[PDB]
Amino acid sequence: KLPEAYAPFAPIVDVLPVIPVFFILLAFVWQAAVSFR
Amino acid sequence: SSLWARFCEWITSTENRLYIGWFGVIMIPCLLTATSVFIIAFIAAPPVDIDGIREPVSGSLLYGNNIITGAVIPTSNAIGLHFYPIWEAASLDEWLYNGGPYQLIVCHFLLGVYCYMGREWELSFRLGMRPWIAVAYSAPVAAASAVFLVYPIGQGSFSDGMPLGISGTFNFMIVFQAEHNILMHPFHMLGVAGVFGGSLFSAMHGSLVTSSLIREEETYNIVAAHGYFGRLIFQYASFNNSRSLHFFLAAWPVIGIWFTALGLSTMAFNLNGFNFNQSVVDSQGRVLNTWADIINRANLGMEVMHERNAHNFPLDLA
Amino acid sequence: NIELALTLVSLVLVVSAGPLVVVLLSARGGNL
Amino acid sequence: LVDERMNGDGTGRPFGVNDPVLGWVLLGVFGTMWAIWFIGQKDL
Amino acid sequence: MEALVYTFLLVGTLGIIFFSIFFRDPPRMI
Amino acid sequence: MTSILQVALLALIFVSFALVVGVPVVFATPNGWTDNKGAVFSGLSLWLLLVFVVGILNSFV
Amino acid sequence: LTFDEIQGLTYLQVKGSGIANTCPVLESGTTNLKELKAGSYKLENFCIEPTSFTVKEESQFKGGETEFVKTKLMTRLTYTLDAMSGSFKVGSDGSAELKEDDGIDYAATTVQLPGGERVAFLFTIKQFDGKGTLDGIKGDFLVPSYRGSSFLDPKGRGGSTGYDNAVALPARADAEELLKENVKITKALKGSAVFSVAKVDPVTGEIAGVFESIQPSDTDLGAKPPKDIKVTGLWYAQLK
Amino acid sequence: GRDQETTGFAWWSGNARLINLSGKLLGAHVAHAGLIVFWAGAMNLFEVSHFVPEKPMYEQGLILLPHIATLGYGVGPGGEIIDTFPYFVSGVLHLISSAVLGFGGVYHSLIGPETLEESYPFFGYVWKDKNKMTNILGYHLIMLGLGAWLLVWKAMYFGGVYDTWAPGGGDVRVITNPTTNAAVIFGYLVKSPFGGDGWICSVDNMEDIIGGHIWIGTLEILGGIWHIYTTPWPWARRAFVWSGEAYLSYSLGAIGVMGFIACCMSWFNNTAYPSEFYGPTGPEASQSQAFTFLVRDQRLGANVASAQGPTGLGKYLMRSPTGEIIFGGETMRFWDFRGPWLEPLRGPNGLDLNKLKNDIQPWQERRAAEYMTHAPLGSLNSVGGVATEINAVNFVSPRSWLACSHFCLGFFFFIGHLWHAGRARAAAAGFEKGIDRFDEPVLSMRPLD
Amino acid sequence: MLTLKIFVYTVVTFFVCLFIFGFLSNDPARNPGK
Amino acid sequence: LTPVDLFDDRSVRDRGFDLIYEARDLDLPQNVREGFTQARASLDETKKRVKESEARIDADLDVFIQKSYWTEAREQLRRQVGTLRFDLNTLASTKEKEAKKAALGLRKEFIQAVEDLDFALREKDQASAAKKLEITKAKLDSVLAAVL
Ligand code: CLA
Ligand code: CLA
Ligand SMILES: CC1=C(/C=C/C(C)=C/C=C/C(C)=C/C=C/C=C(C)/C=C/C=C(C)/C=C/C2=C(C)CCCC2(C)C)C(C)(C)CCC1
Ligand SMILES: CC1=C(/C=C/C(C)=C/C=C/C(C)=C/C=C/C=C(C)/C=C/C=C(C)/C=C/C2=C(C)CCCC2(C)C)C(C)(C)CCC1
Ligand SMILES: CC1=C(/C=C/C(C)=C/C=C/C(C)=C/C=C/C=C(C)/C=C/C=C(C)/C=C/C2=C(C)CCCC2(C)C)C(C)(C)CCC1
Ligand SMILES: [Cl-]
Ligand SMILES: [Cl-]
Repeated sequence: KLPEAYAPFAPIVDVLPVIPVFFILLAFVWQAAVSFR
Repeated sequence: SSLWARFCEWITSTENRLYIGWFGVIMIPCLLTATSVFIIAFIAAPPVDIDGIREPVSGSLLYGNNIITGAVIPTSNAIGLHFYPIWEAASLDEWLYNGGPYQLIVCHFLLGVYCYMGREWELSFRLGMRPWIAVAYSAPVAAASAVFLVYPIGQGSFSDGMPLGISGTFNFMIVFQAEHNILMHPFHMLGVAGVFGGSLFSAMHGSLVTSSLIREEETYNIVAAHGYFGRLIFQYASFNNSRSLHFFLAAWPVIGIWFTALGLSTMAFNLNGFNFNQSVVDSQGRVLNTWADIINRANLGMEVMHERNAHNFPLDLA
Repeated sequence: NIELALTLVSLVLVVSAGPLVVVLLSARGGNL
Repeated sequence: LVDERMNGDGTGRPFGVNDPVLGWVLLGVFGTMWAIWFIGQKDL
Repeated sequence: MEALVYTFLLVGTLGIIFFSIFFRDPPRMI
Repeated sequence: MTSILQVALLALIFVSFALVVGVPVVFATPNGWTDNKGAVFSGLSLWLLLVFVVGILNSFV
Repeated sequence: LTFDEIQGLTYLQVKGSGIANTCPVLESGTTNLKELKAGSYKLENFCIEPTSFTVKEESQFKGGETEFVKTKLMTRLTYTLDAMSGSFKVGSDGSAELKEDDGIDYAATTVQLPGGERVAFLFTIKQFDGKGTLDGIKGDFLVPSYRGSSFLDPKGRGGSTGYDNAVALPARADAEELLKENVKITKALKGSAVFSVAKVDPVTGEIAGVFESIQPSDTDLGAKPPKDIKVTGLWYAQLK
Repeated sequence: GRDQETTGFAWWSGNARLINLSGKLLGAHVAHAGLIVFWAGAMNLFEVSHFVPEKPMYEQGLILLPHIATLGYGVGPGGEIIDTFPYFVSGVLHLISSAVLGFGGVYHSLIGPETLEESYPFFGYVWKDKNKMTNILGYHLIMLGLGAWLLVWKAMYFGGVYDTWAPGGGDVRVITNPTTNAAVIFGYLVKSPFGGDGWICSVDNMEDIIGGHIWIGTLEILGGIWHIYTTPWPWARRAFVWSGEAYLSYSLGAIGVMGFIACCMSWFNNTAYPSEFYGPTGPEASQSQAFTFLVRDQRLGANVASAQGPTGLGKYLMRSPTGEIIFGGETMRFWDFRGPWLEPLRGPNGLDLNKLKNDIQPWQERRAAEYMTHAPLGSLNSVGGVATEINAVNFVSPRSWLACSHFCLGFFFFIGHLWHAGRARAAAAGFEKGIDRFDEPVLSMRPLD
Repeated sequence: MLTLKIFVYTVVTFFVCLFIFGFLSNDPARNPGK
Repeated sequence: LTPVDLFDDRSVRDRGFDLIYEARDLDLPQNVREGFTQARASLDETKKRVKESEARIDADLDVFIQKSYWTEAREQLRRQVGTLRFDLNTLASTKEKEAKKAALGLRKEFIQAVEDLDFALREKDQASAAKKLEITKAKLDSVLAAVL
């Protein structure tokens, strides 16, 4: 488990690992706003 | 002119009835070697102890067997993944008894199919064609590699490799599901979709073009010229581009076969398909059986039977 | 369930960050 | 023992060379081929 | 002699493939 | 103290999220970086400073 | 390779060499056997390396006498009995008793005789009770069934575990096929072995010599008649 | 940004519009590095948070922590995890580092110049400029050499890597005599990939591992200096395609092979991948089962030495085709397996039934029993079990995950090599787009048949 | 059977050499046109 | 038709017959399954095992080195001596402050010696192994004096 001081921050660390997969999705979103020039 | 240069030309010569190439230089001999041994083995090869239990399974048309039953017995389990060159065998008879031909054929065959892929690109570059025909041929080659190399390696024996025969292929498929539940593997599902879909697309594309060119004109130029597009059931514009349609005609089947091949490779590392046995439970805990459980019942039967005398311990970790 | 609740709160804020940047940039005629 | 075998299987011999001849032939064949390639088309 | 019959069939099929590649009708058409 | 490190870590998280959205905006904003780069530097300096504080707090916690 | 020489080599150095399928050689010691003190000694590290496997076979002529014929081993090595412990004694006279107790006393071996016929046999001296002189210690040994009762045939019919009937042909499930179905006889047979001490190393308490044994071949659980297999080779043991 | 009308590449090939944009290309690569470092840090902290000291790491589906544990961090005698804070430090460091790389990439992708050659000549580079390309390779070659030497330093200094084969028990050991003999270091390279030889996967001693990294470290640094002060020779220029896609295809092909090798390493090697943290290997699990029953039956009163099986090839023990005494059963295929728990009972000739009869230590049993249960066999839904098993155990060997994932990665990257390489060669020729419709080569070729 | 090994080893080397040296023979110039 | 023969093997459980089953009980903590907790709990049992390892290191091993039985000597190390490191650690843990620290220091100096001797066996150097073994014996005796 995370140190006691960093324990209250467990929920955040549970969401961090999935952040990278969102970046590729954001790319397609940007192209959508760009209208896929 | 330097003779080596002269030779290099003849090798890259396009005037050859069958384009030879630097890849062919290695492909031709390897495949010729595998074909010769395969023909002699499928006809006169003596029995082989595939299970390494001193129980030799008969093979070749001479030793009984038949076109359907006949097959090239995989190498003995005793050898495992060890290299078994003819010269390593004390006598050619031992090489046949241990199941050496199978290893030799597979080795001289896989190299050939890989070189066949390279030869495809070689001619495409020589003719001035795009270089992705081989990528499509990579899908079948990948599948063959998994059944004749990746899986044998993952399991830890060439005996696990698919036998070079009709009945042997069926045996390999059955035991595989009994131990990996390939049917419940999402990748195998993609592969089945690829072949089932590929057949559907092939039948439709063939029918559309045939009905059109029924008469050099574009595959559908005729129907397009009439303008009576069947958008009634073909209400779409994604494949209006012939290049777009043909691309899909290649992507769908190839990508599917790639997944099924990778699926087989993953299962070769003991990554079996979804296991939902006893997943549905009632309030008090009684197990409510499902179709999955019924499939498991069959898998158990194949498991308890496969290698009747080749298991001295309960768990089949191997 | 407080941990799970604040976990979902974090997921919402983080996931909304990327679209937030785009929407804002698009709104102010940014270089997107 | 009852029979004679190379006894090379399982041994990690470089390029499966269990006899000096094997090693010499491999280098010799490559050297001749290199000479032909270099003479036919100089490398550098 | 069933094996002899089987070998004949296999050999015959291969022979057809042979002529189908080297003794095939010249592809005058594209 | 645990509270000091936790509070400081929370502050770093807030500053981080601000930069996560603010930096890309300023960078892609027409003439929004040449005039706001200094403000970005101020925010970036605070973020790195908070990182150091959290680390020091860890040793004293 | 003497026992100590083998001990010096690591498993990896021995792995792939094949020396593991070879009994240690008593290079030291004396050819004389008189020095061998009279008494009972633990037959530890008893190894039997078969030099040759001959199978008795009628001469070419239909009535040709059945003589042992040369054969070619099909099973890569894996035929040297080793790590066998037993009881060996010697009297003031030539009286010598060699009794095998446990260890790798058995070793399945499939050899091909001239004519492409593979004859499988379980090379073994289980329960050997030799009681001849220091040389020619004649004795008899057990020859357990090559296959166990559990062993199932291709048809699935077997001894303790098996169909016992030709399930394939329902109408002919039970008939003259009885010899092959519901038989699966696993009764053990007997074989004769003779051992002779070529040399004795009194200082190291190690003995080595030649062995000769004729044992029945596999009977396919009674499906086929057994065939005499004459196995001759060298034996090494440490009397400690 | 950019549009297809000005690049000829559609949105699905947008990153291909950055080939000649050195500045933007820098941002893209730098940013991607941020993503990699991010996951390394994020997942590590996630594992640390989801870690429990009552279970082995392999049972907890942890993949990153085993790596740090092998480096000899927060581990103790027997592989027991003493503390996890070192692992937390690694996650925090990587996570914060990823921020720096992320900012650099974003900057070099937005504010940064699309090209650098015009402003920063050193960074400025043009595909085909072999001299510059070789120099760039040199810089990175030196970097990798330094990284390998950092590992070598950790082995002989700043503590030591965990040695599963450590004398008197497995624990971290400071390598003091790393193998530098070229014959031993390069022997693995010329070893057959078949069974027994196991090519480089056979490495079982940390001394060779550290010594091998010493060799690769030096060669890479020297090679970098060479490529930094040398330009491709005529033979090379006449036998290679000089283009960005061609250079990428070369890397794709190489990294693809490396992926396959890594898969085999994780599935077969137990030294570089301690079974204590990564769990038992396929062969290890099989041998463990044979040992478990052999011990149990022997205690019940069975002579495993003279125990003929149904086939008659020995129920518990038998002889390898080579001659070495090996465990009986289908595990005969894994007779070449070597584990720190089985070596003590082995000897010059295969196993030593003497040790098997007496001297079998309790740990040798407990370890085998645990490995047998935690075999690599598993399902996609993580239902631990050989197969045809009920949904009761939730475990999939980390080795299985790494082996399957990296194999698939290697396969795709090899396909990428074929795609990029072929396109690069076609591009150079000029027929990448298609046939001229006026200079069709076939029309000028012999009518063949 | 070493003679068989020596022969195979030579045969293999020869074909492999042809492939390597063959591609070294300015293969990229085999393009139909440019 | 014969009744299945029955044998009184209740003594097997006494001779660690449930070791495998206990190690395979996932419900038990990993330390319990490995037996680490049990040993740490049984001080006398741990101390005994330590003395057994001492005998193997002292009144043994030298034999193989004399006859160049490297395989056996290297296997002599580990095996029963395999737990020695864990054993010495828990005994030192019994100590406190400086006592524990000093004991751990002796444990480390000994562990280093056993590795030096093992490397000598790896290089099959009898002379180095002989002298190295003597050094290892002294180191162990020092650690034993502190841990015991
Ligand atoms: C590793 C993933 C990755 C990366 C690093 C890049 C990087 C890049 N792409 Mg790209 N792209 C990707 C994936 C990726 N792409 C995918 C999957 C697709 C297919 C949909 C595309 C399709 C695509 C096209 C069609 C184009 C690019 C272009 C570009 C370049 C400039 C982008 C632009 O012009 O406007 C920038 C975009 C934005 C400003 C919108 C938001 C992007 C920001 C920078 C992301 C930051 C997120 C993060 C939370 C910020 C952290 C801040 C920090 C303080 C924490 C740039 C170097 C353009 C180009 O240069 O062509 C020559 C272009 O035309 N891409
Ligand atoms: C570091 C490796 C690498 C790099 C730098 C590139 C770079 C490039 N590739 Mg490429 N490729 C690679 C690996 C790589 N590739 C591999 C391994 C394969 C085999 C699958 C391919 C197959 C491939 C094809 C078929 C094509 C390219 C193309 C391109 C160019 C267009 C970029 C683009 O699509 O714009 C923007 C980025 C995108 C549109 C990507 C969209 C995001 C993808 C589709 C989602 C995939 C998510 C994935 C499932 C997550 C799991 C990944 C992994 C764990 C399995 C570009 C320069 C195109 C080209 O024309 O070449 C010049 C093209 O046709 N590549
Ligand atoms: C680490 C950390 C940080 C940071 C974080 C982050 C990084 C955030 C952001 C994140 C992100 C980055 C987000 C984003 C995501 C994405 C999204 C949200 C999208 C989605 C989309 C969809 C779902 C759809 C799509 C589509 C379209 C629209 C187009 C076409 C294609 C498709 C169909 C696909 C913080 C501050 C917390 C602090 C602490 C630490
Ligand atoms: C260019 C572009 C792109 C993108 C790119 C990218 C990918 C970017 C990224 C970048 C990045 C890469 C970012 C990141 C960030 C992160 C961060 C910033 C972090 C932070 C951290 C913190 C704040 C802290 C935390 C903590 C610790 C460590 C301790 C414990 C607790 C906690 C966890 C809380 C795209 C695709 C759209 C396309 C278009 C263009
Ligand atoms: C660390 C360590 C170590 C070491 C390792 C090593 C030493 C590695 C290296 C490896 C290597 C050594 C790599 C390299 C690679 C390279 C290659 C493999 C080559 C390739 C080539 C190419 C790719 C080319 C081709 C071609 C031809 C020739 C013809 C024309 C065309 C072209 C040019 C394309 C050891 C073992 C102790 C283990 C432990 C750890
Ligand atoms: Cl079967
Ligand atoms: Cl088994």
